[PDB]
Amino acid sequence: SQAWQPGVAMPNLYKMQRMLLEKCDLQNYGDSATLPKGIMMNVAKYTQLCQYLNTLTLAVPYNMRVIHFGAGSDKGVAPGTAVLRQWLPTGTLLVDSDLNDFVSDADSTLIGDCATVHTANKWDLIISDMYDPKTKNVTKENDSKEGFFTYICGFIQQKLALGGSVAIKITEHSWNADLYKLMGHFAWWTAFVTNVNASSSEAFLIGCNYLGKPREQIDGYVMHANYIFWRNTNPIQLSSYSLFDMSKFPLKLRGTAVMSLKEGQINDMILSLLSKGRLIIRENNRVVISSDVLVN
Amino acid sequence: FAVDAAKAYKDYLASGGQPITNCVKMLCTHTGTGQAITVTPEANMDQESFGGASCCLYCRCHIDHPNPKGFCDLKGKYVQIPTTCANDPVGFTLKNTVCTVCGMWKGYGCSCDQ
Ligand SMILES: Nc1ncnc2c1ncn2[C@@H]1O[C@H](CSCC[C@H](N)C(=O)O)[C@@H](O)[C@H]1O
Ligand SMILES: [Zn+2]
Ligand SMILES: [Zn+2]
Repeated sequence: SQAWQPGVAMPNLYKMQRMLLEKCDLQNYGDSATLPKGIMMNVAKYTQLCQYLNTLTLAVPYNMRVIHFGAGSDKGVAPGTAVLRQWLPTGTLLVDSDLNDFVSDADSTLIGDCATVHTANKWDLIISDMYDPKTKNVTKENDSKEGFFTYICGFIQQKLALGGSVAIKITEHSWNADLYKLMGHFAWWTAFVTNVNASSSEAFLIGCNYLGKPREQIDGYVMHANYIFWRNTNPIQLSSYSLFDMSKFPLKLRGTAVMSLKEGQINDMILSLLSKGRLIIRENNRVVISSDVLVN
Repeated sequence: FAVDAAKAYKDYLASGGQPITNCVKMLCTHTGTGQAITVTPEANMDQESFGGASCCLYCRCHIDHPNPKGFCDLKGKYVQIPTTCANDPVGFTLKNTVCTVCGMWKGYGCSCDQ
């Protein structure tokens, strides 16, 4: 049974279907997991996400660079950022960002629409929990969404180091076809549902080890329909079990090699190292970020 | 003139005001060193660990930290709070002091005066 895992990943056979998009109707819609006393939903959710990421071949260089979009909350604090800071090796550079002001444990925080955020440097891990509740409109067609998803797709293609990974939150209505297509540019990908939030259509789209080119062609409209079909036919039992064993939580500092290479030198042997979480390709200069400010 | 937020908060609590909420409590083993302020959660069996920025009165109230440099000693760190005090982490960190020798809270783990 999956109840002792941190969550459930989309099985490979569902990825290979060619389903039409349906309404998401979750059997366990009204259930809630029993959280440990005084633990916030979003601390539990990010903890299970990080527990799952621990099982993948993430590149973890010295001086890791992580950026976290959608890090604010209606509480004015950043619970997910606190979990990421706990999970990541000490000394990891962590930047976070949100549309609205909030108090953060990140090394630097940028406030504004994500489209205003620019970074000189590339990143080893991108986390997004950006979400607009307005997208949940059951009275209109559930079409691919733009907005911040457009930004995220460009940010991945321009500012994610080869070998880097992403986890991007989606829901039944908050999704983008090009993001799914971009998952075919990673060595491996999945949609991961946390066990504490399994009564929601939320998942994290996870791309593991960025290759900078399509290794497989994914039709994003079909793959979102496949994701919904999986959720519609596979009730996931709500569970907080994995939150009680925190002894192996910290991300293992692997000291992954960082090299700068031109595009010409990305041969098949380099691709193989990227695909195994054994190489990051980017520069190692200073990390510089900014937010554009519109003046009247 | 300068606003005394520290005194204003202590005075508000004595009046029966509800402590600042939504301090970010972390999941951890509760088998840690028990030191007061650490780079990663270090609660022992008698403590809860919180994300540091969320328990800093100055961070939470959006006001300057009271030292000429404006540095924050909680932001980006984790603060261990005795479980019996964990309903008011902001007040606890405000009212108490860390021992510079062992790193425990004075009166809640520091035994340097034995
Ligand atoms: N275009 C955009 N740019 C930046 N942030 C956005 C955005 N659209 C939505 N968001 C943000 O996405 C967030 C989703 S709620 C995120 C909760 C948070 N991750 C936690 O740890 O608790 C909201 O705070 C919202 O402000
Ligand atoms: Zn502070
Ligand atoms: Zn002492």
